[PDB]
Amino acid sequence: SALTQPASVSGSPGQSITISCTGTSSDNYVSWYQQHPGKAPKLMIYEVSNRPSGVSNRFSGSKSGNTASLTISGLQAEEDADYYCSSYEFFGGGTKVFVLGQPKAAPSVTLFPPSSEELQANKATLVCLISDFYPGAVTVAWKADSSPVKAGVETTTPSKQSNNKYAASSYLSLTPEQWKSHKSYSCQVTHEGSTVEKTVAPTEC
Amino acid sequence: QVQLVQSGAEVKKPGASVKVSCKASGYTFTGYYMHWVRQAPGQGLEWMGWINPNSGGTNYAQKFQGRVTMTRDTSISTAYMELSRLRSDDTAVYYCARRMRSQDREWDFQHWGQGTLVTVSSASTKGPSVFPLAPSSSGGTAALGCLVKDYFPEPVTVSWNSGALTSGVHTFPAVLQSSGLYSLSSVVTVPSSSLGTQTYICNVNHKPSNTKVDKKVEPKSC
Amino acid sequence: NDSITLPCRIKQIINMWQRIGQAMYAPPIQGVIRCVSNITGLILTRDGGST
Ligand SMILES: *[C@@H]1O[C@H](CO)[C@@H](O[C@@H]2O[C@H](CO)[C@@H](O[C@@H]3O[C@H](CO)[C@@H](O)[C@H](O)[C@@H]3O)[C@H](O)[C@H]2NC(C)=O)[C@H](O)[C@H]1NC(C)=O
Repeated sequence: SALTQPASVSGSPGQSITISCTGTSSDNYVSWYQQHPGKAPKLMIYEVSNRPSGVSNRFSGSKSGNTASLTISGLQAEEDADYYCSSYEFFGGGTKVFVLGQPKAAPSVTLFPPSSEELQANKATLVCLISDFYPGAVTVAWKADSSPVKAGVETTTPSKQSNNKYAASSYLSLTPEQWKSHKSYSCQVTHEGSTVEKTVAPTEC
Repeated sequence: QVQLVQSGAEVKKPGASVKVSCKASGYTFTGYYMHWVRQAPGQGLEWMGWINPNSGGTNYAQKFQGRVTMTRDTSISTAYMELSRLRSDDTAVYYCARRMRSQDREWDFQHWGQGTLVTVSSASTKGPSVFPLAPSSSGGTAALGCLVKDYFPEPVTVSWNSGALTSGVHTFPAVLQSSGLYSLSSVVTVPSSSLGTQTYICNVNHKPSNTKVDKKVEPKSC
Repeated sequence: NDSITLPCRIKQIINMWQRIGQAMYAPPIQGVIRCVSNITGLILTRDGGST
């Protein structure tokens, strides 16, 4: 992972976008790959600027010093994919290119407590459901009750819904002795910088 | 018309071995090296090593030095990738790549295979422990669901009221755990004025375990 | 003076220069064979990896 790539780069339909690939040291020839989810990578740019057949002329590459850059003009709806820069045997961490607006909507979060029948057994699971958000970029954080917890948390990568929006679902495994201890908890769903929080309390009636 | 065809999906035990096929077509098999790159689910590409079909000489990466054995069969034009002593992180899609016809050098993977998926078990067939998600008191229109907890393997079909209730049903994809079991949750948004006179049941079906369960979602006390 | 011994195996049906289709049979060399050579070069190869 000697080649540093940005984790996320955003863009709007029509305008141009740029993916920078900064590799430590490395003094000549660089390559670029595009991998859609579920498919194999595809060579888009080889030897800094040369382009194979028959990838569109909208993709172009450049390099200056220890920084190579991939430029994509005229973004479409099929262009968004994972992008990797290659140098000899090494690969970058990957860059996910987004081509979303976004049309307005923050994530509608619904949080559920462990069932009473689940507490009859020696288990306790929290169900934090995240619905119709856009774009698909959500970081979920759990507090106990305000101290952040990252132990036993299973977060879902956003999946596309039927209305072309995204959905997620985070879980936090607990024990009945841990469940009836603290007074409250949190599933802070951070989307587009804004955090949508839903309160949960083990004060069951 | 360079064609690269790999083997099917594999499921192996930790410490066992798996051999991945890669049959080439449309060119001279003994004139180009064959690379192997894997990718963990949700991660980046990782080069493992190239093999020269001519003499058979390979070049395994230092990370897999002593675990992977790459062989080839010139008669059928098929390269092989065998990984011994599988660890938990070896679950990945394994591709076989080939250099470009042009530029007289390697490291420009133009042609790729469809990939072979290896899984780490770990988990065995286990029935789901479904738990209800009671609604709270939108007004109005409450939200209730069910928690399909600890099951293996995929998939499970979740319907509401045995198909009579379809809107607004939203069954979320499952999440993978360290024990190998899966867990998801389906939620339906229904009017709260119907709570007390309407019935809402989630139909969880786990065919690999032959377990059909239906959970009732009563409005919680008070 | 504490020299290194290298086990060697001998064939008679050889396939040199990638020749797929033609194999040569070396007739048996009668007697005992001894040759002394000067090793003057090597052909090495790195292993690479994420080191
Ligand atoms: C590298 O160079 C050396 C030295 O030039 C080669 O050694 C040569 O080996 C042959 C085969 O044994 C010798 O021929 C022999 O002659 C005697 C007569 O004295 C005969 O009894 C044997 O049956 C054989 O025909 C040859 O004399 C010897 N070179 C010299 C200068 O004496 C060696 O073969 C070369 N190649 C390699 C791969 O090392």
